[PDB]
Amino acid sequence: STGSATTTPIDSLDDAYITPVQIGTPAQTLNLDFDTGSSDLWVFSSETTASEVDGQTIYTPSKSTTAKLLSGATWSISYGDGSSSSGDVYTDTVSVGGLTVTGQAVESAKKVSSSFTEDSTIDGLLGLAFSTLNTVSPTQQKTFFDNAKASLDSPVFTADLGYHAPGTYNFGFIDTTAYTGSITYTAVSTKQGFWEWTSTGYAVGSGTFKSTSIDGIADTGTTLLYLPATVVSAYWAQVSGAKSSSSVGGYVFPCSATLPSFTFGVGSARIVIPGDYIDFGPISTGSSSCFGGIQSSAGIGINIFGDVALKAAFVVFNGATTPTLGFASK
Repeated sequence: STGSATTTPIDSLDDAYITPVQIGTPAQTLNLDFDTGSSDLWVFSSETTASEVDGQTIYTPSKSTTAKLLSGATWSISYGDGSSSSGDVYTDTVSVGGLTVTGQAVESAKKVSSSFTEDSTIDGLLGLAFSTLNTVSPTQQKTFFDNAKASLDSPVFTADLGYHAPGTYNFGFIDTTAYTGSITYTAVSTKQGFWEWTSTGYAVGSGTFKSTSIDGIADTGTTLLYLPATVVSAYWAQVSGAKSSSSVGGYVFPCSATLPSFTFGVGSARIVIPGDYIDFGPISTGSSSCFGGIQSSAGIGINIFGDVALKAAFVVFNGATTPTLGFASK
């Protein structure tokens, strides 16, 4: 089997991407944030504290003839941005782009933190990291991809995120029309539960490539590109007036600037992020200070190849017995 679904930016900055997902019988369609950096499929629901719902579409398990309470199971998750959610668990039928999994754990939120409530466009998350990170207790649950894998024509999914435009998540096949050149595959460590890999270096603008190993994670659920402070300083030094602002929380730059590109290495291959992809707009409405799309990971503990990086590539998440990642230009 295969599946193919369009993913759409939630706003004009590409802060996140939403993909329609059918849950239950009859189908209830929710727009979920596909997140290769976590492993829980959770949704706003009829169980979510009412004051914490503000415009999201909810899953109502009592209206699904295939929903079953997973007795005794609870979940609770905290994300790197400080947001969180928790609740109980149902199993139900879940379909993405024509690919159907029966018995998928659908984690129903009883509580969500303020950032989730405040974002009316995201009805929940669909985790695509390794199932070892799934938070369901006392019986850990499998991701949608893990449950689908055996049925897929090939045990892969691909992320093709757009810049200020829709893109595609495919399951079970590699669309050879969706990228240019060849796909370069690189090794993955699953030891932390992430799609963790090692970039071979970087360049800023038309500058020379610096060969250096950068371990990080391919994370569709993180907006920006978080890299070591040395790399980030070298990038922003090429932008007149750019500075790191403790009060804003990262590098800012004059909105009048034209940003240089940023290149990252995948083996001997190179992925070029155009400068425009690194502009996240005014820090507050009407400001002439703009927020940068490349930020230091120094306070995180891990480097994160988020959407800024991934949207410059066609990315293969290869879930073969030994997982690997593939990157192609597009």
